[PDB]
Amino acid sequence: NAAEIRQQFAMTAGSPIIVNDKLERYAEVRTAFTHPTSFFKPNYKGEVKPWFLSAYDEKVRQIENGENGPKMKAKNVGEARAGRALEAAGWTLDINYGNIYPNRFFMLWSGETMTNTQLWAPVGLDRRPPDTTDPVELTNYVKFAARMAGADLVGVARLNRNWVYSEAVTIPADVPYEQSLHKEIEKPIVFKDVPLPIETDDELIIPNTCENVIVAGIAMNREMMQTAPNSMACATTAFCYSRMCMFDMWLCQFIRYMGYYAIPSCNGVGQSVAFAVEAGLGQASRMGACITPEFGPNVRLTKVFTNMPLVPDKPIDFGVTEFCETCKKCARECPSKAITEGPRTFEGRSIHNQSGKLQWQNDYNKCLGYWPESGGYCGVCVAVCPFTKGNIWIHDGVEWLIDNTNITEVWDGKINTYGLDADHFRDTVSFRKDRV
Amino acid sequence: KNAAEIRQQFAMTAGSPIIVNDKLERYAEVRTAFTHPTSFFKPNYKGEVKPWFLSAYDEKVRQIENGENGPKMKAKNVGEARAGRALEAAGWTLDINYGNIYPNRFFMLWSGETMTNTQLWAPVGLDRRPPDTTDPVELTNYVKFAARMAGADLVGVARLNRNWVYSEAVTIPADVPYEQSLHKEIEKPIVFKDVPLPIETDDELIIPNTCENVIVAGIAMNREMMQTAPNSMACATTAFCYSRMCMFDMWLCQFIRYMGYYAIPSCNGVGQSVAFAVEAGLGQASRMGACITPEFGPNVRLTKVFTNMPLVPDKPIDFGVTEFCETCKKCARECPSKAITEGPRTFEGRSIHNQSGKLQWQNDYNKCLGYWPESGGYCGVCVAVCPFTKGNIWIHDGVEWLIDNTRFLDPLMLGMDDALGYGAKRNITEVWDGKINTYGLDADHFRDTVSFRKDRVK
Ligand code: SF4
Ligand code: SF4
Ligand code: SF4
Ligand code: SF4
Repeated sequence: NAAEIRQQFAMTAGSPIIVNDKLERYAEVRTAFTHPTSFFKPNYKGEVKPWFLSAYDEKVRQIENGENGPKMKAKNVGEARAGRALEAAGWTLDINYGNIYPNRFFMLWSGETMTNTQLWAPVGLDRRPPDTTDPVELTNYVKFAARMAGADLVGVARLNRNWVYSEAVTIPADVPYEQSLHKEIEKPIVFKDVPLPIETDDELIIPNTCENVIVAGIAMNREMMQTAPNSMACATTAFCYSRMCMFDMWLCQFIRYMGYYAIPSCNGVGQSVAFAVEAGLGQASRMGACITPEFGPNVRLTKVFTNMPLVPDKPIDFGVTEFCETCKKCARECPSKAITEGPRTFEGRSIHNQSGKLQWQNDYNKCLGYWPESGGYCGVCVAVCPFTKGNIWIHDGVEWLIDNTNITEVWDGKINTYGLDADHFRDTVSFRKDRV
Repeated sequence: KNAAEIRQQFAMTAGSPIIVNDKLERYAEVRTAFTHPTSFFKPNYKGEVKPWFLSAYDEKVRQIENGENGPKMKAKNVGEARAGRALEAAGWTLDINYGNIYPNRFFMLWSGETMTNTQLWAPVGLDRRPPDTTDPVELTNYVKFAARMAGADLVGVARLNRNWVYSEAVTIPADVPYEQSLHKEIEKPIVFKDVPLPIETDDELIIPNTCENVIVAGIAMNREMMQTAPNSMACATTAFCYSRMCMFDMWLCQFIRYMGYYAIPSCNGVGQSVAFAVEAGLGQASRMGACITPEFGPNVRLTKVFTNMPLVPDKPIDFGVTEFCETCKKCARECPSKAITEGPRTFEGRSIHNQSGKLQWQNDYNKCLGYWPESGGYCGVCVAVCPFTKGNIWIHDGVEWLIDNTRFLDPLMLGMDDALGYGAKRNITEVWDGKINTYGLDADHFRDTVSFRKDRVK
């Protein structure tokens, strides 16, 4: 069982991320998705375009010649398009691959204008002062709410401001969706003595009272992900981004209706993996993702920031670091050779990494480069990780221990609600005991 | 227990199992208790006549200030009472005015053209590309797979029966913004014409004659929370599943469109969900009026998508519900408003809220809605006490599967269930402190809804 596993590998209170003096907050524009030097990539006819447009070309090409991925032939043209139809559908509740613009579209920093809030205004739940201030009872309430909202994993940590972007990528408040990509701007994220989260024309302002972050893990489908870098892997990625959006909205509304404020984020606002590691969901790995006991790295992350008093969870150490030191599988299988085979350092490999923190240093410009080549979001590194396999935790009597030992059949094979697997769904059952 | 085995075993021959007569006409959505003049208004606890959801609101606030989780049922404290109502209100985030019934508005868009997702993906042109698949058998496997991805616990296909489609829908005019929606609801006919795509005009909502099929989805509610009916945690699992309903429809409509066909979302709108669910083989109609399923009983919500995509209809199911309801009267006896009849099925509606012309148990739904502002929720006691909800019902004698009527008949088993139900209403704290899992699903029964190709299409 998983509950015993997490208590068994609990650490003493603190932050597991080692930093030095050179650490500064990271500007979101530096990511490979947004940075000028990485944002444009050639398509297969050599034309230089935004990476996802170049990726769209490869998708249309593959469909036309009956492929499910880079020279992976499909059963027929029918199958090939059905995979991309599912992929595209999955993104229904996500803006521009990630929902990163703060206080725009689904990611509103206040609930006041939402249709839900207006409907319930007579009850006045979002104006009534909180009836609970006890962090223990609130931690239980909000974690129960989080599971209702579709989190497979959830944890709580104090907000480490090092991981919050210095400046967010966003769009001007009067720019309609259709013009968004053309008019992306940078906007500073600052902390001040104010009662509520507020956006000026100059700044995104988070109250100094914003003590806590709630991190959620949203499980991807194992069988679909292991078809990486082909289209079914893109499809499970896509559906979970929409599940991410649902989670943030659901949870923010709960937190507001309890009498607090809440800031959603999805892929924006801050660095997810760092928050997740500090909140005890898992450990950082060679590939760069947060690896969890339940799903390995085959899980998506999202985060909510709030002033609601809560109990920080303890970080976890179940041997990921030492195992990644020996295992080189993701690095060896990476089609673009983006993942380092060397040790951890404090020095960023390029503009895309945040310097001043001990991590494995990877070339994310090389990773992005492969996506127009394969016409997707790859995910081979996730697919091949031993932790992603599902039947790897064994009990030797005393302790719990880690035993350190096709698209058509996916469409024709096992599936269940939201792509969850009933063979392992017991691992994420929760009682109050494991909530606080 | 094998759910696939069971559904296989109780499969019928093709043909709508809802039996009707000559006086059956299509039904005006405004006739429901939620909307109609005669039932729409209810007195709050101070005598004041208000719209029912506003009277309910009043009872909610009263319960919070008094530390109550339900009517005359005390919470642990004021904080717990508020938390239950916060969870309820939050759950509704992706739903418009309790049901998303206005067709072609907000989330229920009949075309995908204006959606941010469709615009982002426009260069791939999946919505403009004609289908690469026309074979109904493969399309059935593809769409049920996506439906499961989209959050359905149950999915079935039926040919569309227009008898169950609302003659006129309750909606708002297009130029009206949400903030005024409640104060500007109109009626608007739904017609079937020879047109290529589903379109709305100033006067009509038009569904193409090519619209051949309806896909029906079952969305499972939480057992523990429903057992607290009529208190707040039962409201919460209801609320949350409505948002799940909404996102199912959007996900699935987009998939169908990107496959080269059109799709019409509905949630609680457009047509009668229970009728489609029965014809699509999700379950059987019951005394209380719900569709009862082998996996969840009536503790499940329904939504539906209408589409021209070629599909293999499912066989209807008969696993004995009718015969069981004919002798069991538990919901009728436990219903706080006496809305549910203890009588036999007729073709005659008891009031304007019923559709005359089809054989069913006739209940008085104005009575039902009447209890909602009293308890300050959406009740659901009928669903909570139905033995089909108890999930310990299936048994294999030796040759075949069957329902264990020990649960419907044995006084000891009934005496227990009444005791556990009595405690459940008063044990909200224990729900908060107790078992939960993703989307409120339960891992002990989650295998019941595993699916392979052989059980999606035949
Ligand atoms: S996503 Fe693909 S290209 Fe990027 S690091 Fe992983 S394996 Fe390499
Ligand atoms: S594949 Fe091996 S080295 Fe890479 S992240 Fe997984 S365990 Fe670590
Ligand atoms: S409680 Fe009894 S009569 Fe009512 S729906 Fe359930 S089985 Fe039928
Ligand atoms: S919801 Fe409550 S009042 Fe309405 S029919 Fe069911 S038991 Fe009776």
